[PDB]
Amino acid sequence: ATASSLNSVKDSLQRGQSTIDVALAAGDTITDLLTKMKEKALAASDTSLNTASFNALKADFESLRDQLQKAATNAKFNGVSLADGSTTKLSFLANEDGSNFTVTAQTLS
Amino acid sequence: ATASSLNSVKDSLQRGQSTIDVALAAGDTITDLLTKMKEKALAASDTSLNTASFNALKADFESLRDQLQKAATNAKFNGVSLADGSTTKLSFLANEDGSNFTVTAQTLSLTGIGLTATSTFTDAATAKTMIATITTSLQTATNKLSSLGTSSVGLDTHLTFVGK
Amino acid sequence: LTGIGLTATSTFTDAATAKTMIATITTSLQTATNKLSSLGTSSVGLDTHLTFVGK
Amino acid sequence: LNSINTNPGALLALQNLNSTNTELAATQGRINTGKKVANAKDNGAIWSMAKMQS
Amino acid sequence: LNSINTNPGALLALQNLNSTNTELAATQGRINTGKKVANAKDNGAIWSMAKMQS
Amino acid sequence: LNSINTNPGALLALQNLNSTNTELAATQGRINTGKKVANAKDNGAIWSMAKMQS
Amino acid sequence: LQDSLDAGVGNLVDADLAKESAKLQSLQTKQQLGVQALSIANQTPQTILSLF
Amino acid sequence: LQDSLDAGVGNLVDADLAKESAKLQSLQTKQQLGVQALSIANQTPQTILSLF
Amino acid sequence: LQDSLDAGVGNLVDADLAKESAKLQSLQTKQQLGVQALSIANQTPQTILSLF
Repeated sequence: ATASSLNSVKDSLQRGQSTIDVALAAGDTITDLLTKMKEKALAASDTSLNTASFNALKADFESLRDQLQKAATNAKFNGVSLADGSTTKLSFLANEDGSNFTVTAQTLS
Repeated sequence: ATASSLNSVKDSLQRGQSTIDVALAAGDTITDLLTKMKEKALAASDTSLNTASFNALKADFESLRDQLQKAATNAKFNGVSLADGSTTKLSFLANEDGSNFTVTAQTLSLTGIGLTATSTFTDAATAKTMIATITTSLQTATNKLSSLGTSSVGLDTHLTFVGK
Repeated sequence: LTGIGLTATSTFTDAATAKTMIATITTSLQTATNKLSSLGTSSVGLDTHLTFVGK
Repeated sequence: LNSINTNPGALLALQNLNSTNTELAATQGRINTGKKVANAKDNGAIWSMAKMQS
Repeated sequence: LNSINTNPGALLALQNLNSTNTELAATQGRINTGKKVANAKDNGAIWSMAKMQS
Repeated sequence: LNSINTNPGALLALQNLNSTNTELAATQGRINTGKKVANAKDNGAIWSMAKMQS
Repeated sequence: LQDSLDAGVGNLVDADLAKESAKLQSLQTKQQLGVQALSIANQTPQTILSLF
Repeated sequence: LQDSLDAGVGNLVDADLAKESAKLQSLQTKQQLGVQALSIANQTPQTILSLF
Repeated sequence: LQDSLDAGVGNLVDADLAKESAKLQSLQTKQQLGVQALSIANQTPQTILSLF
């Protein structure tokens, strides 16, 4: 019965790995949007720009911010997520007795 | 079923980026059209010109604005457009539950860049006033194309994430 | 279809009607799948009872 | 792992090949145009600045 | 060392080529002008003394 | 010697290829710079000497 | 002033092709390496056939 | 404009052959395993003759 | 400075592929050896039929 019960722990660990892969796929985009937002704000700090260039940099900054919030909202795997902030943690099976392998959520919103 | 449903999201995303490509290809011509009209207004600002050159530059401006309105109205793909102003926006699929990826339409027609179909210049002072409004139309047109390009890059990023 | 939540004339006639129909088709697939799971459990119980009757 | 139906590893290699392919596409675009900001998709703000200056 | 993503040696060779190109540009500029102090960027103090004497 | 887990000979050949690549990089630097003492890493004493000379 | 404006537009948009050629050759190598890796990943499942 | 329409029809229609090669090879391996499984299923009855 | 930072990133993450080629060939050999060892371990029990 123990050897048969272990299959659920195996399936739960594989499910958690797939969820973390989804969260990493969303973070790969969030990091790039943050880098381009740093680029836009850093170029916007320059005082030699005319007003139209500053307005264009501000528009690009706000557009990347909205896209970052979108990419943060799209990160979930079958209704659960470790990046959108919907939950503090998921408790994954670790042994047949019901012990859990906790994985703390990392909000990317 | 949730995995098989994503192919519709992907092909809708591809149709959306194709419409963005068509609108950008039309805007590439509309910008040069606005630039040449700016040069014609600056050339018509002279008080030293004889009347004949003034009517000549005015005829170039007429043909130029007519070509701009035509290139703006020809920008459409699969019966829909983001440059002619026929619709405020178009949505494309972004998730299997029916969530949309909104892409605001950015009108490039004459009325959408602050120009009227009748707008011209009759004397030197009217061309001198026309200079600034043509510059403002070029500025707003470039801002609209910049927004369209940022929406296109976001569309591509969402397509890659949907594939993952 | 009557047990799946669908009518014989069920159909979307508009884009918003299709968007509303998406959740209906999802709920129908879910209830049909639960019904098939119940059938499979009943069949496994039938096989178990047959083996016990043979014993 | 030992699945006759699906293998994750070929899918991962396919994503990596698609990534290097899109990088080669950006390379071919910068080569055949000669500009790092050829159009609004590359960077809209600097493109608008360059258009106004042009 | 045996990386396929980045090669430092090409970067160093390109830096050396840019330095050679800059020296050649300065040489052609002071050839076409005929002056080793053609402007205030060349040397502002000598340019100031020369302009006042002129 | 007869091992699937590791092979020393491939490691030695890679070391020799790396030495050849380093020599080729040093030759590229001497060719594109035109100087056998182009920087302080090349030889610090003669480099500082030529620096004060220049 | 027109020459300075054109020089500034060129500083804004123009790419450094001398940097770019090395990137081209390295991506051309990485492409073949990716094709080979995908081919090996395709070859992997068939080894299970020997057990039957 | 015609170039853009041709590219868009290509996006709507064209397949990604690099995934089709993997689909093909895995399906061949499954076909051979299924033929062997069919042979085993055909050989399952054979034990009945040993009973007599 | 940008060239130095890019060279530092390349030193920090890039793989040394020349070792990876030998590693790849050795693992391709080990995989076939493992399938053969698994097949032998599979066939080993069946000898019990000879005593009956």
